[PDB]
Amino acid sequence: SSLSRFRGCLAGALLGDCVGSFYAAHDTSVLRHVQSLALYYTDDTAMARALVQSLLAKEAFDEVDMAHRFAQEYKKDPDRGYGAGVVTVFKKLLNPKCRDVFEPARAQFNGKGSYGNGGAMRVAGISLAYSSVQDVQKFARLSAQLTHASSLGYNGAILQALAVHLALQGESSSEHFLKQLLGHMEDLEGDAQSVLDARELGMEERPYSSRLKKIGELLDQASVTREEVVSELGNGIAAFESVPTAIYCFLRCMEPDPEIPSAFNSLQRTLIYSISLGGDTDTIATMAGAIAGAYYGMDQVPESWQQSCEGYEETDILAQSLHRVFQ
Amino acid sequence: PAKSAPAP
Ligand SMILES: *[C@H]1O[C@H](COP(=O)(O)OP(=O)(O)OC[C@H]2O[C@@H](n3cnc4c(N)ncnc43)[C@H](O)[C@@H]2O)[C@@H](O)[C@H]1O
Ligand SMILES: [Mg+2]
Ligand SMILES: [Mg+2]
Repeated sequence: SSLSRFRGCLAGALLGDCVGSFYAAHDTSVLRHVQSLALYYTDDTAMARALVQSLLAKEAFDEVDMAHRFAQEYKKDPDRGYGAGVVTVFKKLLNPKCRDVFEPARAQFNGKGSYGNGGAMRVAGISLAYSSVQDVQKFARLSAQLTHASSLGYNGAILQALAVHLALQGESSSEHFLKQLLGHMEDLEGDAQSVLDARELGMEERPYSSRLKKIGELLDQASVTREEVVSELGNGIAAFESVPTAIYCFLRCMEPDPEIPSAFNSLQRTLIYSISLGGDTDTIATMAGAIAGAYYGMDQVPESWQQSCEGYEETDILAQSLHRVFQ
Repeated sequence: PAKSAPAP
């Protein structure tokens, strides 16, 4: 609702991308270099920017406008760190051929679609534009399907958009937050498309719902190692091995951590802990940051961290514009 | 791969 939550959401995502990418590129050292504080953003922010700029330009989801903005952003800087798969979608959208803008995503991976976390890494803007939980699901799905036609991909984008949507409503028990997400994901993973996509990849049925139940079990435990978190939830490029991990980091870091100095606020702790899991740290931290930012607001975004991030001024402009146009 | 990061 508040401008502070909109600004905190997009700043938190930007910090996750910039700080997470810094760690993914360079092998107590983490805590030292964050206190030290330009950090460049990656494809996570480039695509989040294009998604938000599309929503502002059309004052609504427009699949053609958003597809064009994704393709143009890619053409302008193809080296930001895109998944090797998704670049095929941008190259199709850039060529002059007459097509349905959703067709390149559908053709990915022998027509099964991408289950990568790229649909989820950029989706937070949907939950700033659309207040209704039905619209959040509908437009998180459609925005994701421009690149990610697999339900294993777009259900991760829906889960991340729902987590941001819930975080914007403010103070919640971890139990209430998790139950709400589990209710939606058990519904979505029971859909024929979700069942079919899971089985055609030789996967467990209901990967999101299973990981959300494991999050509840992990949060109930007195202590859990990073190895156990990564073993159970993942830290990878697949949406189902990163989106629940981001949500775990958000829920876990509502409590202080004996291993993270008490000088760090809850938002900073969430980002530090998510990066400590390793793997696809840019994308896990951008998603944990979006949720934490929406929840804690701009008061917990440290100015020294925000001002170290490439494009933080434009991110703040876009948060304020979303608030004006849609709120 | 474990992650995606821009090239060195
Ligand atoms: C850097 O990379 C991650 C993920 O970004 P994206 O989700 O945009 O990229 P992709 O669509 O290329 O997906 C990531 C990789 O996941 C594997 N994949 C996805 N879907 C499938 C299917 N159906 N079958 C087999 N393998 C699949 C591929 O390896 C694919 O390239 C993010 O952190 C960026 O910053
Ligand atoms: Mg990236
Ligand atoms: Mg990455």
